[PDB]
Amino acid sequence: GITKASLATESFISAASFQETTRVLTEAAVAGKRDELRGLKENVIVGRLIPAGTGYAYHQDRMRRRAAG
Amino acid sequence: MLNTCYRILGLKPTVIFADQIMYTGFAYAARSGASVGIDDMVIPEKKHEIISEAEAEVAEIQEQFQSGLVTAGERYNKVIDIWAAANDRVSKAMMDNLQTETVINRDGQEEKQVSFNSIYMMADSGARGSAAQIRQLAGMRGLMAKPDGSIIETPITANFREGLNVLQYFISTHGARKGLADTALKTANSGYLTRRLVDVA
Amino acid sequence: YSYTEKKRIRKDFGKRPQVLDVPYLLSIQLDSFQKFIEQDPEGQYGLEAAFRSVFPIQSYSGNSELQYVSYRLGEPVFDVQECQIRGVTYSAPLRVKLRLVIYEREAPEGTVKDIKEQEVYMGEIPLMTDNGTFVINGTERVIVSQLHRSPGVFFDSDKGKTHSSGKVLYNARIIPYRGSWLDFEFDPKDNLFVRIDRRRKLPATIILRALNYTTEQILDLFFEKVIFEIRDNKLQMELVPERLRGETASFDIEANGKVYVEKGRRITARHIRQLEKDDVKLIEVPVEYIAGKVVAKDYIDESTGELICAANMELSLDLLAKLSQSGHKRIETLFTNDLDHGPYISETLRVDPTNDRLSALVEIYRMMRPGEPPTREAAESLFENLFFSEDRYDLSAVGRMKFNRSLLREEIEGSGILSKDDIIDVMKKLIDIRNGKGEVDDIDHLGNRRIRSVGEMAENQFRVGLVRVERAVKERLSLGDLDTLMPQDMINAKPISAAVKEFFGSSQLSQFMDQNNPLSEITHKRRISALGPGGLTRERAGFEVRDVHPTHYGRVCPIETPEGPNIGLINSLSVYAQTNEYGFLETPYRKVTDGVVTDEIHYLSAIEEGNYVIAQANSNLDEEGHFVEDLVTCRSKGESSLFSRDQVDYMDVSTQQVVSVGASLIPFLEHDDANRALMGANMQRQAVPTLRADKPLVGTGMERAVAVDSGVTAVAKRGGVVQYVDASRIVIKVNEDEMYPGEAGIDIYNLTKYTRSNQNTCINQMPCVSLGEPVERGDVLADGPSTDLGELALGQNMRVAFMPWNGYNFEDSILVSERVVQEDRFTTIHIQELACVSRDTKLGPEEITADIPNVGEAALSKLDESGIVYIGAEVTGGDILVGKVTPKGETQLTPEEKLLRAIFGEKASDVKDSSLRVPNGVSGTVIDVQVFTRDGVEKDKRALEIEEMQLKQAKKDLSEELQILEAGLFSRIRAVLVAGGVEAEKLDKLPRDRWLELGLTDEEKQNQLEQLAEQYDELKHEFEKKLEAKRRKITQGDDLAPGVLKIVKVYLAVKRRIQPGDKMAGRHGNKGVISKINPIEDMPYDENGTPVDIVLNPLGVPSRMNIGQILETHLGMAAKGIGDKINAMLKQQQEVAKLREFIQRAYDLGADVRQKVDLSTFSDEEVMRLAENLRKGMPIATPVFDGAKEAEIKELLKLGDLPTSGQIRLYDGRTGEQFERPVTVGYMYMLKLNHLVDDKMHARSTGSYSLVTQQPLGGKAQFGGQRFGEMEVWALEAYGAAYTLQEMLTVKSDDVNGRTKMYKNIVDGNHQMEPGMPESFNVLLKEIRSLGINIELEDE
Amino acid sequence: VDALLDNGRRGRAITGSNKRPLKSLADMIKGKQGRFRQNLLGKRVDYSGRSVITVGPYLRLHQCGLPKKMALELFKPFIYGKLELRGLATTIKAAKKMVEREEAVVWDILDEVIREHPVLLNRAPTLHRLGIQAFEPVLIEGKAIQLHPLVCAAYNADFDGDQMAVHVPLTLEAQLEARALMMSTNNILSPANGEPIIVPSQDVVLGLYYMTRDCVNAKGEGMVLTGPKEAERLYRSGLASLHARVKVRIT
Amino acid sequence: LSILAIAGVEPYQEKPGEEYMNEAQLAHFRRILEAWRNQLRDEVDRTVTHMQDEAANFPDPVDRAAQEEEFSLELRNRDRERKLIKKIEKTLKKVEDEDFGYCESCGVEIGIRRLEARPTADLCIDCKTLAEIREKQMAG
Ligand SMILES: Nc1nc2c(ncn2[C@@H]2O[C@H](COP(=O)(O)OP(=O)(O)O)[C@@H](OP(=O)(O)OP(=O)(O)O)[C@H]2O)c(=O)[nH]1
Ligand SMILES: [Mg+2]
Ligand SMILES: [Zn+2]
Repeated sequence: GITKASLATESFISAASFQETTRVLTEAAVAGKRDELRGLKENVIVGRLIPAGTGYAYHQDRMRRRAAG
Repeated sequence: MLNTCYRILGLKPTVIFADQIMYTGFAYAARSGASVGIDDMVIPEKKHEIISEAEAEVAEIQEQFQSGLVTAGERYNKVIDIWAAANDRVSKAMMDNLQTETVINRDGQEEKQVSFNSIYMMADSGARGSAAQIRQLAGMRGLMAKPDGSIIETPITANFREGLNVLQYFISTHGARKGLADTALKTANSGYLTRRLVDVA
Repeated sequence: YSYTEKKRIRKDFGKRPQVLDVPYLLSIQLDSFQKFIEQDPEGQYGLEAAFRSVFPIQSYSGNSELQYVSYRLGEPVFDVQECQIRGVTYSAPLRVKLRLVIYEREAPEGTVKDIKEQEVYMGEIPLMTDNGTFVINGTERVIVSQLHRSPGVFFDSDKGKTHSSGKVLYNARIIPYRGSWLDFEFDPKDNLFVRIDRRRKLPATIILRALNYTTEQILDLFFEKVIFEIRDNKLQMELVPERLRGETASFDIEANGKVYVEKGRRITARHIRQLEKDDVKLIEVPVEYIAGKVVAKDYIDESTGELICAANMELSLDLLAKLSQSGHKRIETLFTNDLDHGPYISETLRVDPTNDRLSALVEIYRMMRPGEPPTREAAESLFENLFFSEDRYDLSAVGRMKFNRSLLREEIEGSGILSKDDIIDVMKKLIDIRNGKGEVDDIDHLGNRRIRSVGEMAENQFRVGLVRVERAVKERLSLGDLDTLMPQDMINAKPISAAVKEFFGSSQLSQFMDQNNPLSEITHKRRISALGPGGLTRERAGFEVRDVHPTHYGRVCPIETPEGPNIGLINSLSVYAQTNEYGFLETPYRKVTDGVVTDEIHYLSAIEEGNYVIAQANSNLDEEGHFVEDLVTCRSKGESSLFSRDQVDYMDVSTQQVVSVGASLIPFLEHDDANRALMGANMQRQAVPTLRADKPLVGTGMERAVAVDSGVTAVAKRGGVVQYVDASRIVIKVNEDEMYPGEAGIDIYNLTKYTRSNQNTCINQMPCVSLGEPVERGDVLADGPSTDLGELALGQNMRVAFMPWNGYNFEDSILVSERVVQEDRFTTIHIQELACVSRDTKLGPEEITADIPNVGEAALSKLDESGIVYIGAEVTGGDILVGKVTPKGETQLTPEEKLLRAIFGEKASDVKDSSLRVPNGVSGTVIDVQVFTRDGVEKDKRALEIEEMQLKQAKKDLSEELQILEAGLFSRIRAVLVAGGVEAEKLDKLPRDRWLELGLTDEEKQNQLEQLAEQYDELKHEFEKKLEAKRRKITQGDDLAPGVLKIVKVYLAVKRRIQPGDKMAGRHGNKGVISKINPIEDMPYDENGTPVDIVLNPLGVPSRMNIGQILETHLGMAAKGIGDKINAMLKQQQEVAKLREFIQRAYDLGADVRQKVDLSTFSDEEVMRLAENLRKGMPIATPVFDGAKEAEIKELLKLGDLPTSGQIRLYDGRTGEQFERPVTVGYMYMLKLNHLVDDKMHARSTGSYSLVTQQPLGGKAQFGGQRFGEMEVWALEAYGAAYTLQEMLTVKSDDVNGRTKMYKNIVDGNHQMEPGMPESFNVLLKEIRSLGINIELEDE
Repeated sequence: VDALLDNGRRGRAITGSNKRPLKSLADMIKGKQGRFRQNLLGKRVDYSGRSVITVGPYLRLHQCGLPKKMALELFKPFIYGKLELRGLATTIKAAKKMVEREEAVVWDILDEVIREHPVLLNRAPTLHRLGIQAFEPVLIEGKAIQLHPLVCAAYNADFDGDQMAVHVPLTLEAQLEARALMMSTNNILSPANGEPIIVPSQDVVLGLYYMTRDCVNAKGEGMVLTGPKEAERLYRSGLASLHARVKVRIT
Repeated sequence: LSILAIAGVEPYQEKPGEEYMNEAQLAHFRRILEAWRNQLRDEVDRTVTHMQDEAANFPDPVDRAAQEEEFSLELRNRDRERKLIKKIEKTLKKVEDEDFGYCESCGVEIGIRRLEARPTADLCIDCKTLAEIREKQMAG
């Protein structure tokens, strides 16, 4: 269901926006989770170029610089 | 019309076209002097007749209730139907009178065409108001329902060009307030639904 | 006909006679408060009542008792006017007599000594104005009457949604006026439960055990006994011939030597008629029928003395044998029938973990306060205090009434707390409804909703004030020494005065008076709210209570309710409504005895009204007052139908009584869609008062009632003649009849002049009479704001014509001719109060000196030597009103500033510039300056000039009183001397002061001269003291806050015209925002050349079914027609005859009305004055449901010489050519609401930033930027707007570093952004990192 | 410690002398709903403002009527720049004093920085991407916003006193972003269903309807005219009725 | 009654020796029931076309509540008509099954003239009235 599907998100930063914040962080802090941004919500939080539209150019061009040399 | 302009000439010409439509439509609308006065809201000549007929129809179902031909719960929904019908008769009565009855002549004898009555031009074009709302200005305005939801078995027989009386207005009250109450929440319901949807997309 | 009616008479259509004229509209507020504060020599609610509850207070059984004597209310410290300017609350000191008695140890009920301490002071308690408002800090506030659930017991449902089984449930609730709630509720298993408040559920029978009822008495109380006899061997049974109804035969059932029914045949009307008529008392039975029955009382074995069976234990065929061999002849059993008398209480006992009294009393204590150990003294006292203590519990009288009422008792009053019987009787009645006998109540019915208002609600705040002082008094009475402490040492002031200041200061029911409008005030003071203390919450209920209930008819308005998040949670009081003796809502009706309709009126509460059959408002009765028709439309028990001529018991008083004051002011309302009607009376109160008080051409008749009862106007106390008329004051020389015997004199009304409202509008009174005019008692003496000639004029009507005008009325936008703004007529005057504070900071004191660093003389011109701006100076944005400087030493400037100071030689000051300057964009004239200075700081130059001027002014005012009052008093002395000694010329040669000596021969005329002497010498001295206090109040040190030295309050009078953006609307819910202001050259004009003021869009009318606005426009048009007729004849100077002939014709019109008119009015001097007031137009009245009808309207267009169409032809002012088709023109009364553009319009480039979050924030009234919430961000995400978004929540707001790097780039002419990271997230990183969470930024 | 981290998962330690419970670390992140900072609203924003909206049928669809007073305060850093670029100000501190004085010279400068510099208009409940649209600003004497009537449909704006907010695209990117994505003329089709959302609303259709309509007999009946050009000539001068049956040459 | 009008049917008339429920009588109620059913089907079908036009045009915030009010009345009624059609269909099953004309509680026969007013009647006046009484007591 739409409401349940959204509840599962890879980025832990996104979840603490609209889910219950206390639970999200705890579950994530023990796991040692690494958030790579990639999604929209989190990039707005941290205030950089949205990884779509005009920003897609930048994020794409920078994502490839990663896992490389 | 605007649509076809897009799919044939492209973005730019459609845009500037749409400007011309607005500028001109406003200008000639002003020249037209369309307005609205009391005499614009033409009541059907048959209205008072139609009521007394369906009003006597209730007098049939009444005779049967007191004489036990029909049962009590039954009788409520019987009368409510013969009223609900008469309203559809009154509605398409004024709509036949209002629509075409400007009867005018060209050199020869007689002819009739779509009316040029002010309040009509508005609805047929689609500028504002609909036969639903018009039905409340000239014809009677429907049946209302008490807070229950159970639509009341003696409709609003008056319209807005006439007065309403004490009771008729008081009955009209419920639907208005629930109307406001609902759309206050029907605003919230949209808002919550769209919110859930972007979270998953 | 009266005196200010003779001036201008509204032509009234409408046939139904007014039988009862509108009572005082402020009845509710004024009445309720008067009961609370008043000596009542008995218990009825008041300060006396509250006292008598807590008092007498007695120390901890130490036989040291403090009892309550009586109380007094000190005089107001400042009166209303005084208190307002300065900013104190309008309060009176409360002095209460207290008696401290001491009993010897152990003196047999008698005293060692008692000190009868005179009236200790316990704070000042606020007072209500003449017009039903309070003053809290020089600011008028209103206390909204409240709507809450009536005290008592109410049985409710909760059908359906419960458990998804259907079943329904039934619950009873005992809601007392003060003390804990007692809830009784069922469950699916049909187990009875109780919970106090909303706490933990508990098995219901536990409370019976707490009242010292054991199991046997519980069975005995709620159930019957079925007596089983063992006669011979094996079982007989006592049979009640009724018990067998609703059941089938259990065996071969026979008696009286004849088998009536055999096994398997249900016992019906045949069998019960047989049993009842044949009188079957005893029958023999098998030993197996008691296999299921439950034994009633306790039965033990007579020999071994052991327990055979405990009460409420089910027997078996074997259990009987154990108590049969023990010699038991009786076994009492329960009668159990799951249709009639259900085995409910039996099952409950099996779920009860308790058994005795202390067992339950513990289980109650541990439920209320779990976690801590129970004690013997704790559980008994706690429970005895819950529902049985006079102090901690009370149902009141209303609670006791509905209690006895709902339970079918006879007594209407009794205990104020619950008794052992009361609780049991309730449990009994609750069971009955579940059995099918009886129906449940509903919360919504206005007989179970009660109205409280200020007088009552204040009582509770004093009571809580005392209960928290009572602990303190009891505490002191513990240790107190002999005759050293007295009943003042213990009672503190702060505890009493705080508990009352809390309410009137900040409360959901104490709010800033909605005061832009005499209607706004009167509609506020008559207002209800179901919110706040003791009522529902917006998030709780729940549409049932919000919706309009049938019982609202004639009590609550159906249409005047707010349009927001709480619709129907407010409502407004209906016109004729009044509050029941018991505090319910009643409405007036007419007693129909047999077939005649009487005029004796009865007030019927919501419960009372349902029973009777009430006729309708619009009903035709003639001659003696018989109903004309044999059948009349009426409403009786919640529904409406046709009724017989002689069945109606009552009839509606008026056609109006269903609406509110707001709703009744809409003309042709009947013709307006209900939805738009709400907005009409909703926006009408938001009408800002106009420059020139107009008057509605199209009226309803109510405007006079609203103007007078609202305070804004000045209403004559006593009838008389005008001696002196000034723009300042008005003196009325009183008639002989109304004038009191002594002190004689004249009534002198001091007028309210130009002053700030709650919503920054201006409230100004003006004289409406001329020199030497006759006025009678209860006449209109002076108009308020937005009132004319005694009528309520919330706006100004103008010539309006419906037609598209090149789109400048596209939606509901409005297109206005320049002639309107030129006529300055919708121009509107606003008054803001701006203040400057001299504080004390750690660095030093602030000075109000006119020496301001780095400003030119251009600034210091409007400021006097002392530092205050002059009165009368027309000032604009940026100009300094009050020069002020704050201590800021050692600035620590930088090189280039230092070099700059050295190049141009400025002595870099050790003081900051803090002066109060005029807010950007707003501009007006200074009309008054007040200065409040700390007690003991020297009044500066201007302050002393001011406080000297207030002194010189105050002396002139008081003496003017005496001069006018003397001559008024001396003039009466002259007349009583003439009755038996009249020396007209001889008397007034000698000095008038030398009159008091003259006596009179043996007669009452000698005692009359004596009366004026007494009251003369009192005028001499009362003058003296009124002058003294006035003088002391000016010079006395004005007390301020801590840290603040002195304050300058400047009052500005800004005159705002009207411009695109202002919201305006007619009374029919037609909103619109003025869009362009057109030249008169461009306006649509008619063949007479007269332009039109407003051009409205015809599209707004069909959709929004407000058809009255059209009717208003037409009737208004005809009303202006009569104006143009009289105006022509008045300019022709035709003479009284032709004029009066025409006026007489106007006021009749068609036949059947209620109006009546001349020629009685004195055929000259009076007839001519009227004509003038009509040439502007003839005021007409369309009552709410009694309105005018088209024929009468069309008929008045004929007299006005205007087409019946209501439409004329117009010509476009630009092209000059004709407009095809006729357009409607007419006059529509229109309001300008205070969503005026130059209040809404805000803008900010770079401004102040919030400390916690570096985020644009309104600090200097350069307001915060717009909030760019979640939804506005999704907007940018749907476009590709990646950069537009970054900049939006980076440099434009949160990025402390980016914003300046950007701003510098902007002026450098480089459009870039150097974003970096928002501080909002930087703090989250810190906020998270300060929890146990290690949050880092990885990688690169 | 527990009351410090997340108060409420105990007995609710209260703040000193104050009945209200004290806000903990967890409560400083948590809220309704989630992170307050990211929840609506949503962060206030520089270079912005609002007021009541009105009409202005004289606009082309790609522009809008922006109060003189507002545009002055909004573009304040831009004016300070352009003022000293052309040399009208010695230094920024002088430029500040110039626009404060409202010297008449500045109005002509403001129109420079205004020309090709879009602004964003946004109305109350932002429902679809058309809830924000970009227009070219035209200076207005008055304190109201002028809103092109055809976009009113998309906004579900009437004129019963509704107010709108403005936002200035600062960066060069934001101008070109607002011009190629958010500009009025680039979004005339609803993204929900390919049909035009910039359909003529009400007043404007009542106009065209009455115009292209016919009655049985009126001025001009049956005559013939060379073309549309001279058909207007016939009407504007009162020779022909707007609605009369007529053959004309058209191309 | 416009119900009897919708079909080209006239009130029946039991003749002297006419047997109770015969072929001609069930043919009589079938025409009325189908015509009544056909009329109801047109009401649910028409209504929707107006309903689809209003929902497409967006009302002004002010007239949303006034427009909605007329929509709610229509909606509630329609569900009753759906119930009515389901009751008619249920009554139409009684004709085909040859069990029309009698009381459902007791075997008593329901009047002929009584059935012409409301052909969907299921009980006689005695059982029907008693049922309504139980209702007010078992409900409230
Ligand atoms: N307005 C209307 N209703 C009809 C009509 N025909 C059938 N109904 C619905 O059927 C129900 C009543 O018919 P029955 O099921 O036979 O039960 P009843 O007659 O013994 O009350 C009601 O349901 P209900 O609406 O859910 O409850 P209620 O109306 O009894 O309160 C009623 O509204 C009709 O022609 N008009
Ligand atoms: Mg709006
Ligand atoms: Zn039967």
